[PDB]
Amino acid sequence: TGLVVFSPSLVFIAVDNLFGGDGRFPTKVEGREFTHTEQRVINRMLKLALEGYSDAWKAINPLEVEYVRSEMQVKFTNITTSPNDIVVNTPFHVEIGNLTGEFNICLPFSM
Amino acid sequence: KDEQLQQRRANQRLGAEVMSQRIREMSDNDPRVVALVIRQWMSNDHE
Amino acid sequence: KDEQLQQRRANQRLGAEVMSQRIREMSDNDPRVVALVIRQWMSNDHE
Amino acid sequence: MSNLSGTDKSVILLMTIGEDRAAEVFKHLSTREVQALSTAMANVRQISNKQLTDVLSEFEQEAEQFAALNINANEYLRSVLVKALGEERASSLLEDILETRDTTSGIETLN
Amino acid sequence: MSNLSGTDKSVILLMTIGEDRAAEVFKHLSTREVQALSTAMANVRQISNKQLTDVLSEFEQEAEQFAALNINANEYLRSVLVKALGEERASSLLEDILETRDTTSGIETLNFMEPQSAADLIRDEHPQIIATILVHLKRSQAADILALFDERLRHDVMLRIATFGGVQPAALAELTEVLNGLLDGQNLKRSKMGGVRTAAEIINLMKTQQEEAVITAVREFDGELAQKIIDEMFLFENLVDVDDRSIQRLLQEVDSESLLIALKGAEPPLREKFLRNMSQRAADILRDDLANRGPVRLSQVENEQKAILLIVRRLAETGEMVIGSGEDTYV
Amino acid sequence: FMEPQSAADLIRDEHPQIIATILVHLKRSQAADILALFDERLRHDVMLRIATFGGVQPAALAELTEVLNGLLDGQNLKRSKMGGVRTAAEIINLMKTQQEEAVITAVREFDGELAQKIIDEMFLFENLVDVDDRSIQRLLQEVDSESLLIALKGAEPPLREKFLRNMSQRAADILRDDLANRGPVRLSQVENEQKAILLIVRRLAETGEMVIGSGEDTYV
Repeated sequence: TGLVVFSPSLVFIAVDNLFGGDGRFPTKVEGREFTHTEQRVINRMLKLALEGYSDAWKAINPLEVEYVRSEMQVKFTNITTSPNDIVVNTPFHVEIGNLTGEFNICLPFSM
Repeated sequence: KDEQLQQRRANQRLGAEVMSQRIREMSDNDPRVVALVIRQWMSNDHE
Repeated sequence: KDEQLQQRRANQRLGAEVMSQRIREMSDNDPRVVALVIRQWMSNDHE
Repeated sequence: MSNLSGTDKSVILLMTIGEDRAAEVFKHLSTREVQALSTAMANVRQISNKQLTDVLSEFEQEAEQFAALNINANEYLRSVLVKALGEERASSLLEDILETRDTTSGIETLN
Repeated sequence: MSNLSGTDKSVILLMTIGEDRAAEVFKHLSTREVQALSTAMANVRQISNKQLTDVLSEFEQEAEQFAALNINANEYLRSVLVKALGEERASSLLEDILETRDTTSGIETLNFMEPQSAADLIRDEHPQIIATILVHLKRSQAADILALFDERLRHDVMLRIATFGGVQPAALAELTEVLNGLLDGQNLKRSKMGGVRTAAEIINLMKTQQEEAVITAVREFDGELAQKIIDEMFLFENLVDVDDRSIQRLLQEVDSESLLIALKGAEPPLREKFLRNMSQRAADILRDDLANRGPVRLSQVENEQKAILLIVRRLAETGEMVIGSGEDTYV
Repeated sequence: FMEPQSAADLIRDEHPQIIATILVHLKRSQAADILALFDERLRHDVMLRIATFGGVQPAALAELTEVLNGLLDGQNLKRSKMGGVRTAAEIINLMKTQQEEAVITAVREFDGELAQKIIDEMFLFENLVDVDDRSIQRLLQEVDSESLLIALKGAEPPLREKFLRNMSQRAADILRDDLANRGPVRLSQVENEQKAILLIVRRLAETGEMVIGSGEDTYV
């Protein structure tokens, strides 16, 4: 299994833009769980990301990507057999106007 | 036909108003009686 | 024939205007009645 | 003859009689029936003139056939008992009379 | 007979009646039907004279056949209930009646439900989500909820309210369905039955020592609560049953201006009770002052009434006058 | 029909001639708003291209139109305008005085003009008729005659009568004659005088000489 990491700043910016906020306000990330509406927004851009990733990969190897579930803590996931297992991470820095966020793609080297 | 229908409606509403004055009269005479009559109505709603 | 048709149209429009004055009258008397009549119309649009 | 429920017809009668008369009719009604009729006149639909006339005619028939007595149904009780057995035994019998009418919930038993 | 849809026919009627009449008819219509008829009066086509005549004739028939009652359908509730059970029970039954018509979305449940639990629900939500939910509700509910959030979050939320730019339709639909699922719990209806004006009524009943200990404890716990309870203890109605000698004694302590202001809100029976006891000159001048002076604010009237209630309490503590619930029967 | 900001985001990458072509077709306000969002260089280039437009080919414009249709094929944009200003202020009008004063202080710190607009929406030139007679008598002692005359021109007849009936007969008569005699005055000037007297009302309510309460003073 692979992992998609959506950062709190990115989710905050996405929800702010989606729900009427123009994003001009300073981003206030204090640390809190994602609500059900925030979960739906997460689901939407995650679906877009998975479709885009499948499209990107299809040029080399066609594969099927399926959403499993979402978690808030790294202990919830335990993507590898052991924490010392070598894994691949790919970061992406997304900028919209003046608001910056990050999102990552984590695939085990065994994959 | 329109005049006949409108005068029929006028007669109906006048009679309704007259007996509504009557209903007002008996209601102010014996409000317990009308309360018990609507008690009968609420009771017979169920069959 | 043209004069007959035009006078028939004139009579129809005059009657429509007369009862439209009537409808204006009832609407300014009891606007709740006409509102709930068009409520009836909206309700029966679906059958 | 539309399917005019008797509760809605009683609502119509309460509408036609008038304000003080409606309150007087209410004062001789039980709480559950009061709530039922209040909800009925909350969701009341406006009635046609002909259905109005039918309801008022049948109600006049019922009132004429059912109007009698109900002179002093409660105070006649007390006056007869007082003039008969004196105040203390009249009060004892009246308390037995009023307690014969059971509660529906144990809360009123507590009272 | 062309296929004239009834919505378009209703548009025809609305066009023909006139602007004021059209608005009056609208005012008795629900929002969804208003938007449906709005789309109809948007895409309205021209109607021929004969179809116009047929529509108006059938509409006149419907209006004539179904026109009746609709006199006071809403205010009949309030008038009957007020004259029947008094204002408080009238309002309770009226609130139940107006809540009997359910919401369609959980947003209006949030409006109808308790502000404190609403703040608990919305505190963790996104501040923009908080703004979106808050704008939807009735303004009193939103103000109450904002009164419960801490300073910082309330600051961010109001600023988002002011700088609101517009929620996406899919976003608001998902938010609404989430709220509907969350509030799908059957009924909230926190039964308001009981509380103040019952506490004081009960304290009015038991032994003097017990009630004085109770009110002392209530004062220790919350002085304002005790003062409210005591104001409900006395009530400005037993002044007519606290009999004549108390009236004569309290005249010796009440200022003329305070009495004049208080008697304006007093009932005619209480005014006559106070007037008939003292001298003819004093009664006449007091009655003339009551009939001559202009209206005085309820706040001032209750201030004077509270001052004289303090005077009554102070004299009853001295024991010059008797405040008894049991009516003094005279033989 | 859609938001100028998102339009600018969409068209910023496009060719400057393409930008000019798209801007030509739209409503003038939309084009001006979009141009207000582009940086100076691209805006200047697009304006110069608008001025020096020579004519797009029919196949070119058809392909551009079909591309735009495909891009905007996303079902509905319709960014709901529901809520915002005139909602925030009438929110702030309700809660506790301390809470709402903290409110206006924080709003002013974030943006002064936003706070000023919010406060102007707080007061509204309508509660001067429910702020009762004594406030009218007090505010006459502070309002200039010319400012009052200009403000009352836009005031409603009920508010004008409310202000007039309280003071002396001579003052009321001369004010009414001035209102009926002076010609029309610009709405900007009327609102300027109204804002000045609203500042006076706020400064007197801060001193506590007058009571501004939403609850109507019931009289018995």
